Amino acid sequence: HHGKLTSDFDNPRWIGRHKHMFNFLDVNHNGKISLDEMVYKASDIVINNLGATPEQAKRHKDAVEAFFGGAGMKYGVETDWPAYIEGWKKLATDELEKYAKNEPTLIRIWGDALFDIVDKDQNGAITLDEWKAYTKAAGIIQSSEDCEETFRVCDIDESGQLDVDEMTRQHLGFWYTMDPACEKLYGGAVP
Ligand SMILES: O=C1N2C=C(c3ccc(O)cc3)N=C(Cc3ccccc3)C2=N[C@@]1(Cc1ccc(C(F)(F)F)cc1)OO
Repeated sequence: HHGKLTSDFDNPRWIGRHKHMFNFLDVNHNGKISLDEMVYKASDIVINNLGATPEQAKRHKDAVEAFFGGAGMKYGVETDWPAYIEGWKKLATDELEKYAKNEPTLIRIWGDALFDIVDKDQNGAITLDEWKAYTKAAGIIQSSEDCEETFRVCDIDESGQLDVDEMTRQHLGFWYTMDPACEKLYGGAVP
């Protein structure tokens, strides 16, 4: 056993995982979010908190734009919760096809662009401090204990590096397939 290629869209925990993220993204409790806000947030984090160059920020923005665009979000459009989770079925389906065709997934392309900013050595592997810095700036994780759970789930020691390759596997299983080996990837921060 090496992974999982089947979706699990009727699992209430898959829906609730993305409901948690929709609420985390819906910072003004409008019940709706826009692609404008998603790409603003992405560039706000990497430029203003993580010291990214304009070129790095552009690469990272294009990756985030394509990712939420793959879930049906568009510029100038407010996406409510039912439109969001329905669009995420399409995003997860299109990603699993690329995954199964051994094509670079949208989540992998996002990871490359992000690791080039977060990793000071820029070889595609991040330290535990670098993962704490990214997730706490984004807010997806608040406590350092949850950041350590990421290293436990990726079977990397806390003193080691986290590569895009192992992270992509866990993220595909955490967001797309409900892979039981990827549970607790964000500790207690994300159901
Ligand atoms: O994957 C991730 N994220 C996933 C989600 C998310 C949002 C909504 C939703 O419904 C489901 C998930 N949000 C965020 C937070 C966010 C949202 C908007 C703008 C800026 C930040 C997020 N940051 C990520 C970045 C990342 C991507 C790829 C890889 C890999 F593995 F490829 F190398 C590792 C890490 O860190 O984990």
